[PDB]
Amino acid sequence: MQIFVKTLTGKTITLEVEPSDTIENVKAKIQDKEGIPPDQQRLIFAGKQLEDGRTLSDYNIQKESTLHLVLRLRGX
Amino acid sequence: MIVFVRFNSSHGFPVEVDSDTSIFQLKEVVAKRQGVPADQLRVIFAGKELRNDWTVQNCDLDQQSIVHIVQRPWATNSFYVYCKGPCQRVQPGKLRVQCSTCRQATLTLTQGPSCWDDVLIPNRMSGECQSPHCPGTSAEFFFKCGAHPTSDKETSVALHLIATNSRNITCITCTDVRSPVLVFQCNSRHVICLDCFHLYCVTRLNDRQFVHDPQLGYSLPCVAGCPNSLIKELHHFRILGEEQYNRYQQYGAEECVLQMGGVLCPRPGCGAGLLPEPDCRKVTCEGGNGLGCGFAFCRECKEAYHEGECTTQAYRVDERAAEQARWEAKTTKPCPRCHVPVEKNGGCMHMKCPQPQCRLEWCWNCGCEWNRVCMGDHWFDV
Ligand SMILES: [Cl-]
Ligand SMILES: [Zn+2]
Ligand SMILES: [Zn+2]
Ligand SMILES: [Zn+2]
Ligand SMILES: [Zn+2]
Ligand SMILES: [Zn+2]
Ligand SMILES: [Zn+2]
Ligand SMILES: [Zn+2]
Ligand SMILES: [Zn+2]
Repeated sequence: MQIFVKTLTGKTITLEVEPSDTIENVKAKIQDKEGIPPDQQRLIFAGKQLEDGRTLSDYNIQKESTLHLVLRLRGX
Repeated sequence: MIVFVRFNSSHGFPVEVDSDTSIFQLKEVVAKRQGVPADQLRVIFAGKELRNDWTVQNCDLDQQSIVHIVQRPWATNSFYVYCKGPCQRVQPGKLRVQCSTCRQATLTLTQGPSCWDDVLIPNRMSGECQSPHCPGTSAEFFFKCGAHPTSDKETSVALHLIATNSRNITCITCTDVRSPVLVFQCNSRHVICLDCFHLYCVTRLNDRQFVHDPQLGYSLPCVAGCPNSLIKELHHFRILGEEQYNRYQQYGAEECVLQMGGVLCPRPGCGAGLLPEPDCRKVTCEGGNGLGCGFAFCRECKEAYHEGECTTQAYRVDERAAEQARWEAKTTKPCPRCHVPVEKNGGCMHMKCPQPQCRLEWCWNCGCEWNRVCMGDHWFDV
């Protein structure tokens, strides 16, 4: 299934995922697309911060739903 | 005279009116300003829909107060889903069960489901898988839109709060009998129709008066402000349409960031969600392609990083209206076949006649022999 990863800038990444994919896999799929390390990535859904261990299924994220990408910056 | 108007944004715009200007006229001021048909606009002041014949002065609009403009156009089912396509709306849904391990329709349940918890919590319900080779002991319940024929992978989110208003409970805001309605999880279990729910959500979203709970996200309690009543299933906000729902998602991401300590990039059109370390005052809008802007600002003054030093709205609810808008404020029935009285223990609609010469398995709701239709539409009462 396709999901969208939106930044608060309005940048949009389309991802081919599965409900069983963990937040870690999503983050790894983002690294392959935009080169952002997973340690810098923070994903949010309906204002809740999504924890690495949990799957998309656990958050009931449906086909073509969007996730919010926020950055933990280091320098501071 | 100036009134501050909020229309699908937290950014409120001033509008030049007079004290004797009617609500009809204010709707026209806005309609001309935004280029939208005035007959579609709803005016909301402190959670109250203003009658058009009333004037600005009558509505106690005092000074720079927030007026919301909301643009709005013109079988027994216990379950409702949000159908993303082709319905693009809330629809009566069909409950379906499968074995958690092989994901096949071979799971035979111990007893059937009695409440939302049984069908929403993973591995809560137990059973036995009847496939050739599968040792599955737990059940996996899913839902599908009932309005049309469905693909096995085409599931929909169950909006457990929505109920057919079989009871004739008047809505908390407008005191009308509508269906389906939303039932809040407050002790009183207050009911609001989906039109008033739309006004409640859209206005609260404009005022950024949604509640942020770390383990829930961005939500809203009961209109009446009842404690421990935050909407838990956040896909309920899909009822607002994709544009409003996407706006809710954005504002939620923004609140989450600010609640997580970071800041939003101050640059015009950026607003990137940035999370600096506790002791960092120099914040750079990091990220390449995006959130790349990529400005180095001060965490405090929000100006270009330097070396030196630098209207909460009430949603009015009638006490009498809240009393009438309560979901819960019929023990035994005879068996359809033998007329022996059967008692109902819990929510499950699947009845079993105790009478030895009978032992009929029937639906408590319909008075017919148990079937796959009764299971999908109303396995349990709500
Ligand atoms: Cl009422
Ligand atoms: Zn549908
Ligand atoms: Zn099985
Ligand atoms: Zn309530
Ligand atoms: Zn209503
Ligand atoms: Zn920026
Ligand atoms: Zn400063
Ligand atoms: Zn009987
Ligand atoms: Zn039935």
